[PDB]
Amino acid sequence: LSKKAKASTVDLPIESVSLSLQDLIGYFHPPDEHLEHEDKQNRLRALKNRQNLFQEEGMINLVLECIDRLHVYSSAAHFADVAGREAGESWKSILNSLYELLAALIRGNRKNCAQFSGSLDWLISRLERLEASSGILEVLHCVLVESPEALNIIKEGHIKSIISLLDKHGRNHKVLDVLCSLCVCHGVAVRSNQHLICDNLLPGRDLLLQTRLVNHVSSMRPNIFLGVSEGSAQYKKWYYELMVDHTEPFVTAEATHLRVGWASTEGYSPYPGGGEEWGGNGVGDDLFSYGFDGLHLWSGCIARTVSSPNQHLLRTDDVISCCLDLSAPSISFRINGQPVQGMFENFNIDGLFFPVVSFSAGIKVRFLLGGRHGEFKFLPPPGYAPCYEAVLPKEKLKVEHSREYKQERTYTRDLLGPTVSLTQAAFTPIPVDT
Amino acid sequence: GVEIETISPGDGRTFPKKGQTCVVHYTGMLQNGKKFDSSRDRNKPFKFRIGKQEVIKGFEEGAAQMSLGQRAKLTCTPDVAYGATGHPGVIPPNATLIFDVELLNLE
Amino acid sequence: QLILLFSRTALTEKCKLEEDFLYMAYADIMAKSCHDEEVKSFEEKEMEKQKLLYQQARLHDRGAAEMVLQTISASKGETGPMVAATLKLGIAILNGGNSTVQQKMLDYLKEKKDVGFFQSLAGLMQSCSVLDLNAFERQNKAEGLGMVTEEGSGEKVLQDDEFTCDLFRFLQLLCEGHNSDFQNYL
Amino acid sequence: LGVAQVGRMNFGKDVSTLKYFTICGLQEGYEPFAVNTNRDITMWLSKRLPQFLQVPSNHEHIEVTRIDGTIDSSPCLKVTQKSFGSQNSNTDIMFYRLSMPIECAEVFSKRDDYDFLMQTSTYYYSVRIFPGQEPANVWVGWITSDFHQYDTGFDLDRVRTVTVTLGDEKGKVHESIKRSNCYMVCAGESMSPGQGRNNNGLEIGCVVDAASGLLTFIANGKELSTYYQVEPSTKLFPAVFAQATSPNVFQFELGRIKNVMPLSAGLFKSEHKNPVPQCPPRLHVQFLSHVLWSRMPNQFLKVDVSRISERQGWLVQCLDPLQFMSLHIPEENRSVDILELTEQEELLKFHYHTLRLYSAVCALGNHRVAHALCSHVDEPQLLYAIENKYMPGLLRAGYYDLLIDIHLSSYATARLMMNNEYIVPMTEETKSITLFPDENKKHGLPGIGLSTSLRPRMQFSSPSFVSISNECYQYSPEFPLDILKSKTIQMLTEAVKEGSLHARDPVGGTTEFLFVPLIKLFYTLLIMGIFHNEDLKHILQLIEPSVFKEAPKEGLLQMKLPEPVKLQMCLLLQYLCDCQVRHRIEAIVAFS
Amino acid sequence: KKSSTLQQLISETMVRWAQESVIEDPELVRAMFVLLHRQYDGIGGLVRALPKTYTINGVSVEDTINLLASLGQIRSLLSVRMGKEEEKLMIRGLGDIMNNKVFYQHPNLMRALGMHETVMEVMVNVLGGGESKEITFPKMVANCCRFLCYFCRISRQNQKAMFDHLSYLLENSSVGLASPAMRGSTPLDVAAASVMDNNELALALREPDLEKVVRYLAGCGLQSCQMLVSKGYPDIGWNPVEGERYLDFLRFAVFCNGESVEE
Repeated sequence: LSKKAKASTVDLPIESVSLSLQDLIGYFHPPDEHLEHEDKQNRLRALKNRQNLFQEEGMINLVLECIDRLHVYSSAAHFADVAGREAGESWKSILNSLYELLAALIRGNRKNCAQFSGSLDWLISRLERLEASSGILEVLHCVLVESPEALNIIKEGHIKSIISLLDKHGRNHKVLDVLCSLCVCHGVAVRSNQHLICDNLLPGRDLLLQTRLVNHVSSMRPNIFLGVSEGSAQYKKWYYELMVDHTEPFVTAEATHLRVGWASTEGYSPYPGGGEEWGGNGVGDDLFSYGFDGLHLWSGCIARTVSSPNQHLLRTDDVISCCLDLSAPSISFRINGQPVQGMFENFNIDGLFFPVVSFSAGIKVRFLLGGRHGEFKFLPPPGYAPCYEAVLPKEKLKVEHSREYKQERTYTRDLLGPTVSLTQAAFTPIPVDT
Repeated sequence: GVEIETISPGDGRTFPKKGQTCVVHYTGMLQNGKKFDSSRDRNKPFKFRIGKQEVIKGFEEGAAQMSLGQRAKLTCTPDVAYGATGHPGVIPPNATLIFDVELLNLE
Repeated sequence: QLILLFSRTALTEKCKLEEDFLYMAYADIMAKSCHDEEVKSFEEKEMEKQKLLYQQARLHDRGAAEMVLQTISASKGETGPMVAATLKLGIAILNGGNSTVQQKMLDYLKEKKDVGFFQSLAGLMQSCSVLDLNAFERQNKAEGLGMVTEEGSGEKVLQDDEFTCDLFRFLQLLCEGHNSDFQNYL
Repeated sequence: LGVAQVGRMNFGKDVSTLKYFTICGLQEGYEPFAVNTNRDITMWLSKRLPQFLQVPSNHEHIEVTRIDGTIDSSPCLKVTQKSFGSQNSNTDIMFYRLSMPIECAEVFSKRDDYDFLMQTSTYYYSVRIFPGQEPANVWVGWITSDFHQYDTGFDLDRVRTVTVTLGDEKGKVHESIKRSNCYMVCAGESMSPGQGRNNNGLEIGCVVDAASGLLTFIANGKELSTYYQVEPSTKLFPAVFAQATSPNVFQFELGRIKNVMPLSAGLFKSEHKNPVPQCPPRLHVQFLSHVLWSRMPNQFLKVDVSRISERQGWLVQCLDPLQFMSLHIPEENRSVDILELTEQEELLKFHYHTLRLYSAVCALGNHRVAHALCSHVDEPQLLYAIENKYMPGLLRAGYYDLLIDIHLSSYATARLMMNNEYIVPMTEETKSITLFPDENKKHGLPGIGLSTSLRPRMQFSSPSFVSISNECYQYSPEFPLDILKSKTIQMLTEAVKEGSLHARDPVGGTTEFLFVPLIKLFYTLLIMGIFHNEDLKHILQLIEPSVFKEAPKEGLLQMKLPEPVKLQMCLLLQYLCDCQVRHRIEAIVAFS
Repeated sequence: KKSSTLQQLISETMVRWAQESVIEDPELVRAMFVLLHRQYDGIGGLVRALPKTYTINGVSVEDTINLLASLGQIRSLLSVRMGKEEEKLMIRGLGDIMNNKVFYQHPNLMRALGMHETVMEVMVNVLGGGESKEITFPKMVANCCRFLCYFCRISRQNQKAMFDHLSYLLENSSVGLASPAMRGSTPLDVAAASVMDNNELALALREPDLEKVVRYLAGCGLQSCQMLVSKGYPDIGWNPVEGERYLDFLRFAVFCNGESVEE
């Protein structure tokens, strides 16, 4: 077929080869676990003898030749174009059965796995192909587990190819197990392979899943549901303050989180949007929240360093004043009366805004919402109205958790369904046209 | 090649010299955001003496410029932080290092 | 459970019978338990015979006869402590020409069609040592020169007379009482 | 629960809480769901925020096929609606993305030539909208990991955006950065000539300059006016939002154009210099969906809030620390609490095998690799895995193995190799040793006593990476052994007390996962010899209160233990016997 | 009643477990029965332990601890595969042993610790992992052989302990004989040191052991040296360089203390 003969002239026993491969797989099928110990041992001895006879008659090289001559065709379509449509249909099946037969012929037989050392280098050279990846991986695993001599030929190139298999084919624990067998075999550790696997896999931090301890972060907000809309009786400018009575820089090994600013709600639902209800996220960790921490303006989980007189992370006895203008989207901060030299602009205004503070353990913050509830230390900038002035007449201004759930006994914990939209927060008069 | 950004102010008068063991807590991180070391994770302060290259040169210069009781962010380029060979298994080649360093105490 | 563990270990196929301290100890313990040993009366002699039969039943009811055959078969004709203690255990359970043990041994061999047992028996017989006059001459020359003998009995000459005697005693106990079936099967 | 509905679920951990149990259920014999649980039952709710996940093969609406690239054809991933033309078909916009991001440069700078292809960083992909699919309903561009919007009506105006303007002290805006999760264009508007999708399928080609962060789009061979500028270090996911108006919706083409290196080179690090386009199996289409669950934390931060006074305002205080160990998926730029892997079987298995690889690479005294691994797995993470009572059993058993191998295995195996050889100095402290503590010939408690036999030194090295000397690679990394010992004793005591009732909720899911790893760590510590006197007495009382009382409660020996636990208990008893033998040998030498 | 003793407690517990349940794990079965046998045969523990017991003077404690650490470093190398760094560790580990004074003052302690078996095992590992493919890491093999010969020369009992391993060494005689600058550092040299100047050992030496050397010498007299002809030496049919080493070993086997061992 490779020498370009007519299909009719070519005698290609596809069906016979497939059925014979199935029969050989059944012949070399390993013993089952349900078997009694003596019978299991007898089957194991029979399989060992069969493998010995096959390899002594050199049936391994024949399988290798068949596999090599089959890989010349890139795909089933190409093989069908060369030989015929049945050949194309059965090409992948024949390759898989051949690889399974090789694995069955060499499995558990140290002599065969030692004789396969010469071909191991040729074997790893086709690991990239999806036509044979699983079979080649299984054969490689069997050889590495069984034969100590197999490890002595694995070099940097083969280990790098095995690792790149993870990057190209995604996560697969079989590659991990092959790499583990490349480290310690029969109670002996190969330090060169250990070092190569470490230095070629670990430092990237791009394939293996990464782990880290993150301090729990909670968010707190008042009742007010500041918003902007056309023809709505709402005042576009707003102002509030937060003073940090006490804060510990490092309650744990991780730095203490303390950020203050504004957050919006997707649509008119009263539930804050775009952020996880629980976790290590807080103000500024999403594109729905806008935060300041004394050194950084935080938005979309991105921090930009902002200049300020006497720059410092939020310390004890620090007063942060937050100003919001919805007429031209603007969020501004002033620390201890001094103006912060950065501001948020042109953010989405199709929602309801509200003050918010995100924190981890070790905070003693205090909301100064203006007026009777809190007493502003620094007078509000002209135009901006204090935040207590947005409370609805019936409702009462209180500071509650941003998210629904909180720390309490499980049987007392209230499970909440979806909340109703809060479109009534923005009172837009709709008069009947006359 | 080292950049210093003060997170917390120090005394402003005491700086490390010759002969002084600097005691720090550092929380070194890569530029992408992944943390690769923390003396606060190890719960023991790190002690190193100036001018005898016990530490990397970027860390040395950053701690020299820092003052007592001052927390600062140290941005170190690869040329002063492990070079281009990198640290095998920990730091990839040609990686800038961000350190959060607090100079606790000086003798 | 102990005997079944020892039988499974023997039945597992390995290229060589690995020395097992556990077998070395427990085979000896079981061998001593069986015998548990100047004129005596007929009644007390018969009582000793009956007690020995019960102490041998305590083991051969639990697969000891099969285990001491499997271990010899797995020995593959290699003289060693393992087979040396297996022979002692077989002798202990077979003392007095125990017909039940003889029948169990013959039935197991016939059923399993074990050729390895007899091949290992022939190998052990070939491996059995004899008097070596060259070794005796060297030993005498050492004494004549005056180096202190590490072994006083000349254990180099006639290396293991205990093993050979135990092997042939086992083979004799296999046929005592005129056991024609096993005599012909040998 | 529907809209504005409130309910409480009582599993009956405290039977008294169940209000109607006695009148119905008790005499019938029904038991509370949490009758025999020492821990709160973990609750999983429906996730509010949609996430991207790979399109299932059994999906009844969307089908994705991978077209291999021939010599003349680039690799293609074709998205089509199998449910089109059938009842219950969904006329809703679907949000598709590729599984891997292009990462922009950390710092932005201030026949095509092969050298140019090698030095350039611009990457390209394309989207062919199949003719007849209304391109006004099709959007092409890039999105970031933050995209979590499933509005049925999508338009380029609703995309979330902000502009951080940083100005000098005077107030002059020295820079302004626009940040948005969505960077996409519409094919309908990209039809600058008009009816471009009619005669042939419309081709939108997205090019990203990873060195400068410029995103530009070319339709029908001409560069469209709309362009985007992204900040450094942004990860951009190729994305298409399409409302299917045809059986065939669109096609991702991973080809390349003049002077632009294809997308696979940017995605994969191995092919960073490979001009040939590729579509390896890792790359796959992921569609936005709500079919995911979410685990509520067992414990939340305790925060107290109150109005101190009219002047003082409101007060928000939090003083108790809590932490959760977050597992970060690298390719998706995501992060999930590791306890969420209790239901994600594939990630659980892959991470367990990753832990096994971590143990294997540092196995058998590879101290340098252990020092390297201390960076990836920190001692706070190890201790949190030590103590956590909700961790999956596989992760528990892997993390104790790492804690043993990185820190304790070397000294443990040195002590085990030197165990059977007794070299005892002949000194005044050795002279005092006696077989029996007093006149009454009563055995002292095993282990407790004065042993003078020579013992290997215990030395550890601090694992710091700012240091430069390589000698620190010698010796196993240091660990807080006292804290580890205290936690081990505490957890053993609690485990014995809990297992004495045979609770339905063992730590790790099974009694094996609860005990085998704990007893393994305990045995390793005992072998090393950290335990001293009183701690040894307490652990011996835990083992058996009756025998080891110094002269109701059941020790570990008689608690109907599984076989793996029995094996380690046998190992513990073997160590105690070895201690007795060593004491006897020292007493004989003292008499000598 | 009250057990009051760890021995009785274990003896009760193992039997209770075994009689309560059918144990499926053979490793568990071995563990419990080993423990039970240890409890019942207490005197056997002493019989096994006392030969491994050594007493040293108080002044020698620090040196003995250093030597024990060196021996442990050498022992740990068995678990790892042969490499350059392991070769360096083995070399300076052996150097410390020679430098330590306890090595000479307490040869019985070293024989009990079984250092020579460990060095033998490392050498066997190398010769398995590079005997036929030409001796890899020859420097560490040479150092091991030198150490073992010095061990023979330290004391006459050590010479007998080393002679007990003669059979393997004679089979690995053809390691580096043809390579000079390694003379006195091949396993054949170690065998010669094992059977050098000891009448008892020379007499105890068997005829097959000499037959192995005679066969090697016959091979060297019939066929030339493959490694030499690979280097390009003129090809004469026979090998003098390898044959001379075997002749020296035969000389040491037959002639002792000025006397000729007639046997």
